[PDB]
Amino acid sequence: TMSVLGHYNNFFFAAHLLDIAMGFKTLRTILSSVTHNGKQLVLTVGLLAVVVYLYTVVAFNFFRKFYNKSEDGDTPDMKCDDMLTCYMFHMYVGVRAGGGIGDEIEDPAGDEYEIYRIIFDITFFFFVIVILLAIIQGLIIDAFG
Amino acid sequence: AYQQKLLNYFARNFYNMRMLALFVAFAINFILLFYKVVHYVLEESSGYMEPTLRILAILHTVISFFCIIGYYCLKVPLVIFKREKEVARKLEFDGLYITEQPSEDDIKGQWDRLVINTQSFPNNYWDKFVKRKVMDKYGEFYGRDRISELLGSAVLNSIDVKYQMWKLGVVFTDNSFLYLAWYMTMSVLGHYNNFFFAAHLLDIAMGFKTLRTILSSVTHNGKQLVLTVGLLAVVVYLYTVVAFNFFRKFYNKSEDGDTPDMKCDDMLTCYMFHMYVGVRAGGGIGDEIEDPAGDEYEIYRIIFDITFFFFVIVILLAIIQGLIIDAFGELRDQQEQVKEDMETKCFICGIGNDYFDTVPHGFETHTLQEHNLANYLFFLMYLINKDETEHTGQESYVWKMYQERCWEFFPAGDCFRKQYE
Amino acid sequence: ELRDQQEQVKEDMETKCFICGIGNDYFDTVPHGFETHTLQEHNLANYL
Amino acid sequence: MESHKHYTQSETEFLLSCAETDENETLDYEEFVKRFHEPAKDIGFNVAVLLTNLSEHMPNDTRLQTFLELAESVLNYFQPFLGRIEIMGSAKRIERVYFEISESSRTQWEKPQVKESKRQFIFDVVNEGGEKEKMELFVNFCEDTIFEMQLAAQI
Ligand SMILES: [Zn+2]
Ligand SMILES: [Zn+2]
Repeated sequence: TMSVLGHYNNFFFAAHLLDIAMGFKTLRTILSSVTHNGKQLVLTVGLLAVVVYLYTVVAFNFFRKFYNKSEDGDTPDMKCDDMLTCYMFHMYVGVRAGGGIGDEIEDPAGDEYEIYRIIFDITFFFFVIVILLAIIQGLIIDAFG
Repeated sequence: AYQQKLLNYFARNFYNMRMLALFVAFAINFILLFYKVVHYVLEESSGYMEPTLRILAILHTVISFFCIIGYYCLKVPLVIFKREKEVARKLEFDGLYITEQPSEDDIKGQWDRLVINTQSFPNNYWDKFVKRKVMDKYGEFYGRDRISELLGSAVLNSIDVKYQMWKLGVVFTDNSFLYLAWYMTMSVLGHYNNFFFAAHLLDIAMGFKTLRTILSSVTHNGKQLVLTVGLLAVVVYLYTVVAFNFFRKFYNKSEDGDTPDMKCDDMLTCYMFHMYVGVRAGGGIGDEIEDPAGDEYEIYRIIFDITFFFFVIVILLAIIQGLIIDAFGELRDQQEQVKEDMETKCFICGIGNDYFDTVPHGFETHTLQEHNLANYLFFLMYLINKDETEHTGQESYVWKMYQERCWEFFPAGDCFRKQYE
Repeated sequence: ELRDQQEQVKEDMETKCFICGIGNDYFDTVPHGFETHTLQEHNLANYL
Repeated sequence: MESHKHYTQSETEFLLSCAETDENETLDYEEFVKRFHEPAKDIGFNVAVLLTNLSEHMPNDTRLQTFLELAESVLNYFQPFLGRIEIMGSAKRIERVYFEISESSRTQWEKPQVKESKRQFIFDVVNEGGEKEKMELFVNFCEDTIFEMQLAAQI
């Protein structure tokens, strides 16, 4: 039917190439090494997303004005008092962030709240780096084993 | 009849509503994401947001109340069955407070000194025998003084209260009870403040048990893990010690030095800055540094800190991935040896999957019949069912063995075709 | 490897005393004979 | 009963004349058998244990095998209901002992929390434990399990 949809639309026609996943059987062992434990894997990553979800719950309720995509505040300050798009932005900045959830922070001026937010979020990016990585490498290399 | 009826009901209808408390927590988190800053709640086309919000919030607190009632109905008697069994046999086989007098560890145990004064003690091991037996066996030779050392809406203040007060003190020693009770108090704090109300969701950590294996894979080695990470923090601490004492002016958050230069001659906030970047830097402790202008100190600082970020990348990562993936491997080890030893050696057998395949499908039947794990249990029921008069001399014999708890009736596991074949 | 070391330690302690070096096999045909075998038959510090 | 086909019709009518033939001709299930048949169930159970341990003691006896297999529906009935265990109770051969399992106690065992704590206890023992405190703690788990089934029975 993908081949048929190419006769209707020859642009998703090139999307056939999931057949090599049942193609050369070493690649099928690769995908099986993915998927044979993949029940635990996927349910684990969903649990991980719930962890990050609850983290962004925790990483809002005192920290409500600070972090902005804005041009210093001249452009309107992009801290999210919506809960949902805070999750979206928080999750996104914990997924494709790099240096945890500290990159998009006000540098530490030194409020009593600010020692808290600095140590808070550097340890919580650290705990991300603990949990989600340990999921990935442990689950996959043990699947290979 | 209301109370006892609901006791029997929360007995018979408990884990269903435990899963319902799970689902209601999910329903909490689905909606607890529509806030807008004075704080209020946004409205969408479902015109019942705040009513059913408040309803299901206080109702989930009510569900927590329901499950703590059902848990008081739940394995609390098995808890005290273990406890009273333990204490009564450490009076029976031991007599701990008679002469032995255990140390200050486990005043869980030493807590049970004065419950032996309470004459209602061995209820939930059905074993009122133990009191007068210890009195006869241990108490006579050490004296009638020791016998006195151990003997000595309407109905509210006319019963054995200190027995029950002792019992509740034992109840508070529990971990799962404290877990669900703290969960309940979170539900209470939601009635006081329905904003940390959504923080219930650590209960899924003892929820679906695969997640509990995940958290156990965290925590079973977690002693070494946490002490290691503390050691790591000390390593970084001492590194920032080393990474100050020549390098004292260089690295600044400042706007080139027009804004005041942010290098830290405090030792403490130098640690804070260093540690912070290390745990949220990415590239290392080189990102926030001057350009390698080429001082003799500067070759030193460049090579210094690029290798020391490198050594961070060695040590802290190797901690993380080695500890966690080896924890996963240990989790594998446990259950694979389980599935080994189940397929080889029954506990009453303990010989192997070897003799009973020389009997072809004799290991199948050997498992199912020869040691048939719960049937020896069912015989223990049968002993507890029958009476020693009613017993056979074989039954009363092994019962007398059970009075000794000497287990020798149980063989090497050599079965009926092992005596002859 | 650090795991390997101590797991083989806890293997060979539960099987073969150094003066014994036979296994956890004959001395369970004597039921709780391996317990006593460890504690008495080779009783490590007593040869010391 | 003839729709069930399970009885010879002579014995169906032996049961019919046996039952009540009363109030028109009607009959109760329980009050005709139960108060006597369940004791007789225990009796023929003991017979089944008796012939069973005749076989188990003394095998390979086509006389006994024939006498056994003619009785066989009883054996098939009580096959969960029999208790059967093995020991060495000072007779110093390897000594099997057969007895009664209350099936109500297995409906108590039918509780899956028993099964889960049971498998957990399996994991506990295979995880670690002294081989001499092994069956000791096993029996202790059994004792807790017995009391647990008392608890589940009184609900
Ligand atoms: Zn055996
Ligand atoms: Zn030896």
